[PDB]
Amino acid sequence: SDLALTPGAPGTESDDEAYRRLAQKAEANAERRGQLKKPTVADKYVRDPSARGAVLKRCQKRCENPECAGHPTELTKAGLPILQVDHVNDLAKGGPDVPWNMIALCPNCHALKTYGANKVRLQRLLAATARRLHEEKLQ
Amino acid sequence: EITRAGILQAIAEHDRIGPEAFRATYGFHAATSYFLEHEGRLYDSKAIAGVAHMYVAWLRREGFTIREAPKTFHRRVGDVRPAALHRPVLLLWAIGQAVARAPRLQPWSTTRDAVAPLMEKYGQVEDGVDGVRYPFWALVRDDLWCVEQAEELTLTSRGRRPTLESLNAVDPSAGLREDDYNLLRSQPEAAASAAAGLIARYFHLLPAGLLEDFGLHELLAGRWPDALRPLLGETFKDRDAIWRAYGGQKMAGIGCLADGILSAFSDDKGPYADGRIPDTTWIAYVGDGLSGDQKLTDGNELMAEHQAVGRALRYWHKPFQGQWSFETWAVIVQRRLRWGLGEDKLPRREFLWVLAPVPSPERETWPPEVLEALEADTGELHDDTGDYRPSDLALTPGAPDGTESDDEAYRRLAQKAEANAERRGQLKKPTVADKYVRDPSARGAVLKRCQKRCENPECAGHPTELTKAGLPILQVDHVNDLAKGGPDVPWNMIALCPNCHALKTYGANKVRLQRLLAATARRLHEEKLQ
Amino acid sequence: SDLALTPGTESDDEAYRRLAQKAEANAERRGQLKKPTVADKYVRDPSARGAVLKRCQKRCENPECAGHPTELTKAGLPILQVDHVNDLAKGGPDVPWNMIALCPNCHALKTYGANKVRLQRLLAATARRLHEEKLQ
Amino acid sequence: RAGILQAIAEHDRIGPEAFYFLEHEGRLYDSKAIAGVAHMYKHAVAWLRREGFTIREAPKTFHRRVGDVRPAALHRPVLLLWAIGQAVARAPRLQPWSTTRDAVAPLMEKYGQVEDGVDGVRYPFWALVRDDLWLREDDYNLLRSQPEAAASAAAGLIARYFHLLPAGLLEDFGLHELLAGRWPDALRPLLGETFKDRDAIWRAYGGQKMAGIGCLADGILSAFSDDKGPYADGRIPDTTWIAYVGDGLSGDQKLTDGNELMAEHQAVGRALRYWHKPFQGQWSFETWAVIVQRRLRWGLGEDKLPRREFLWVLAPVPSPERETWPPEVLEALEADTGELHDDTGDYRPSDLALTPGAPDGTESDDEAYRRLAQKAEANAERRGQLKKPTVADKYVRDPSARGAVLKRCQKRCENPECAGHPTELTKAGLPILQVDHVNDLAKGGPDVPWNMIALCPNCHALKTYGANKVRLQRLLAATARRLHEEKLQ
Ligand SMILES: [Zn+2]
Ligand SMILES: [Zn+2]
Ligand SMILES: [Zn+2]
Ligand SMILES: [Zn+2]
Repeated sequence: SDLALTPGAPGTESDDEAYRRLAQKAEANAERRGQLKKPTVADKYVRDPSARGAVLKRCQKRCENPECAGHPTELTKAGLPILQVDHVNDLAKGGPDVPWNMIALCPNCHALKTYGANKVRLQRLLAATARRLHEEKLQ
Repeated sequence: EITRAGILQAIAEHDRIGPEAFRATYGFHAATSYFLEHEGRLYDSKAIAGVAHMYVAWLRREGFTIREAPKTFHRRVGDVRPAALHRPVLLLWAIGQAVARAPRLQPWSTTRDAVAPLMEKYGQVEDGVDGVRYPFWALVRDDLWCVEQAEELTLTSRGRRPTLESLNAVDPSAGLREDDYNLLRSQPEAAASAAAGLIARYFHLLPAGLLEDFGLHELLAGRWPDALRPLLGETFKDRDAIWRAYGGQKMAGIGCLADGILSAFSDDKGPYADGRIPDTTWIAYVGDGLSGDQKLTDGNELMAEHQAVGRALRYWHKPFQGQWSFETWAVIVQRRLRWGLGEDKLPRREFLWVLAPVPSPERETWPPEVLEALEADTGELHDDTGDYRPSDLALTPGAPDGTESDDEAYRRLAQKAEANAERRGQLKKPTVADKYVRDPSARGAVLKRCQKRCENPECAGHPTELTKAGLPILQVDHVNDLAKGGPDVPWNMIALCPNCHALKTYGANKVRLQRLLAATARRLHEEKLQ
Repeated sequence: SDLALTPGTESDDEAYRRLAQKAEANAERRGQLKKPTVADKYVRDPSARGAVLKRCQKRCENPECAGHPTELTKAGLPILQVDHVNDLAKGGPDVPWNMIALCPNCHALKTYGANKVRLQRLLAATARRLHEEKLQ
Repeated sequence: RAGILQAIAEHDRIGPEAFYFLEHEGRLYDSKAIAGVAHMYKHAVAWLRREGFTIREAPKTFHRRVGDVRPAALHRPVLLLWAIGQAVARAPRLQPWSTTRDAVAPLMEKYGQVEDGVDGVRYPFWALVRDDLWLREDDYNLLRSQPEAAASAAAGLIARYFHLLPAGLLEDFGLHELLAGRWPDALRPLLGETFKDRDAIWRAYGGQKMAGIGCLADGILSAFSDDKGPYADGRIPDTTWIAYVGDGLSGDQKLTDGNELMAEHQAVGRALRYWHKPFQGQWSFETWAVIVQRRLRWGLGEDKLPRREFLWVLAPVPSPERETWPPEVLEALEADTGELHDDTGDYRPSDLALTPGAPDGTESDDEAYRRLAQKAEANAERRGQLKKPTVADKYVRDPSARGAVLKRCQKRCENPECAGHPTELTKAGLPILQVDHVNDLAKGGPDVPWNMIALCPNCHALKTYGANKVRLQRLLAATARRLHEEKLQ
């Protein structure tokens, strides 16, 4: 269900806010990786499906950047939204592979994030809105 | 080979003749990376094994500790930390002895009744005679002490002291390590340094009689901490460079160097932002925990411990695009709690350690403003996180479009600023911290009022481009300096572009402008109240 | 003056050329130092600074300047600072065509503005240009 | 630290066993070791030279020395190659003049293109001694013991001088059984070897840190490309070929140093090593490549000022061996002509994006433009009548047309259905847009402004892999022609 390539209604097993399930597994795995003494580059950089999945169930085909100039709702030829899930705090720089550290962006906002002139401020904004959006789904 | 206990004979001959003559002509003389430790002395492991035949696995099979070259005496004396004045007292006596050319190894009997009075008076233990017994043995596994005829002693039931009975019966000659004794006898700097390290830490409020009762008056009377390194002003490129020279770890800078003395490291992130609380020479140092609400653990814990007893610490600083340097000793004068951002870029509760610089660790050298501020401290946390919210920080971008607060709920901030200001206005004896540390709530208020714009109505013009860190190119500044009595409140403050700020500070018409800004500040303030 | 130290019957203000020439001579001579001391590298040549002051007469040389005051300082100098576009620290030369006069605002823009990089390129260009305008 | 005189004295008294070289009174001493003993009496060398001592270099590795054999010239390498063939076949180390002469003289005539081969052998028979190659003891034993070193050295000589490898080279020389499948197999580094620093590369294979273009210890040319920011590698779009900017730092580049060597390689059609460091990544020797075209273009130097620069168009190849090169490469040479294709004309430093301007000089309106579009058309028409067009002719993008689109769009999406895009610039100060052809060059579309369109990342994604890419292409084709024609009246 949780993978973007499986089109679905969904349920009735799961509401879309049983995202909670995914986020929980992401945490559990993240904690277990965090205590690795010698972490291989695989341990560090291979991306947890469960956390990605969670972001996808959260964002529902939309940019999560609250300052988004706008983005199209047209899908790709393969039937996926024109978005990408990306960490606000890069894994490379120690950030955790969990949904509250990730954010769904359109190509524009992603470019803003990665090499925009105001990359820094935006990272703070996205960090904030990622935690917020995450915590909204727990209550 | 097949040789054990013939080895002890071999060691005894190595002692009798000396290391130089032992390669004469037994041979060897090759460098050895690994040694054999016996009674505080090092011996070349292959050579000893060879001579034992004619009387590594093998030597270790026969019950000898085989060791890598020990860490520096400076480091090891520095590792003597509480888990506790017993160990440093003995050590301090031993140094005093070495300095006075006493013999290296001395019987327990004499050591006992020579140190026991010192142990009573300075180590605040009841039974000094019993007080000496613990470090006399425990200091061996700190690689600082040795006890000949160790085998003959009977150890206590639980743990490892020897019995008082066993020590008195066998009067074993114990002392410092070989190379350490020789170091101390040859280089008096090292003795001065090690003693100065043990004294603050442990005896920073140096009582009279120390240094007399210990052997150390002639050596340190003038000023004890003079022998400490690094010197004020020593400069280093990397944090690693510092680490190579004085130890510790490169982990975020609240930590102890090899000498065991606390060191706090402040790295300037961008330009126009140092740790120094403006108008003052005193430091506002953010605490230790890097991502969430900080706790009294690790460095913060140590900072708190230092605050309670009023012990100084080393304050390192790297200006923006510059090098590190040990720029001043400093003492914890106040500790507060503030909102800031972690490395995860999320708002968080963080400690604000208010440091006052001092010339040395010696309390006699600290100016009266510092002594007064310590006197007034109370050592208790001042929680400013009630007065403002992370939304009010410039570093938390927002719409806000939180239903709850209008941007003109600035009024909330201005109110807290006034409350705090009034409460500071009725302080009878105000410390320089009380006077100059800036209230977040009032700054926060000016930010919400100005909305990324100059408040100077005569502004020639200013850019709407932000900084690299995403803040407007502005500064909040008091119209009436806090130094000259002005209050730390929004109606006394004004947001200015670099140009207007330059006009205010060193323009030809600075004075007239002051008046205009005072007027427009009060006006702008009162506009938001109705 | 040269410098703004005292309030020109001899020199045209565009005998700035004199200053620029000395600056170049000095610069060349410092360029051929084998072992240069930190003093050689960072002490700033009065001549080049003077040239910049003569070149822009109490004004910001940043063509994108949002605006700046014409009030002088208590000491009677303009609220500007002469600054190298290419920092001496990163090899840049101590000469007028590598320098630019900026108001506090534009200087903040150049030093830690969000678009510092692009601006460096604009300033490098307008410095050379302004310099070459005074030679013909 | 002059007390090192005491350390030297003890080295003499006890011997090399007990005690980059340091020369003192005609005797050589291990530099690092003498410094260390002096301490008890890695910045060591400087310390010893700061004291009054002359420091000498270690003897150059056989690999290095055979690599130093360069033209100011096939005599030296012919002899050397014979010598290696002899050593591999277990011939005696020293041989008489008489046999070497009439054994090598035929080789010298056939491969060294000299008339009198007998006389041809005389020059390198003596000149090779002052190249520290004439074989030596240790070299002969190295070759006899380790056949890799023989294969490497021969491959190095074969790479530089005889890259075209004529039939009967490996025998006639002693080398057929040794070089076997492929001669350059013994060359190092291997494709894909990774290094952190540039210094790390230097430690392993020599040359110098300075310059993009330089020779390693083996004497084979190497070009180094360092990606400055993300979303920018050297590769020319829609292909695997490289656009490598030339050598000169700061002003108008010239055929000197690296550019000179590149030109020498272009003329003869010799391959070279292409190193590459992706953004936030490591260096690696990623491909051999051959100069296929060279051009002149406007760019910025380190002084941030516009400048004339060389554009070396590189084609990757599996190895230096010409038999291994795919036909697209082999067609691109010979079509090359080896001559510089120049920039100006259609192409002012702005024009293109990296120089900000008001424009402060009102000489040119932004709606000229028209000058750019015209040049684009001219160039396009000239490319359109190329009978055999190389992949370079087809895919290298005309600056003039790109420039035109930039002047037209003014930092905005030209897709009239744009959902929206930010006006924030990049760190480097350019708009977050890309100029792209509506009708891909790959599918025959022309490299002109009316076939191009400026798009934000979102609209570009829509155009490229959107579900309705096809309809959008029609829309964009229409609006590009429209926007183009609006600027002509
Ligand atoms: Zn977006
Ligand atoms: Zn202003
Ligand atoms: Zn300006
Ligand atoms: Zn668009």
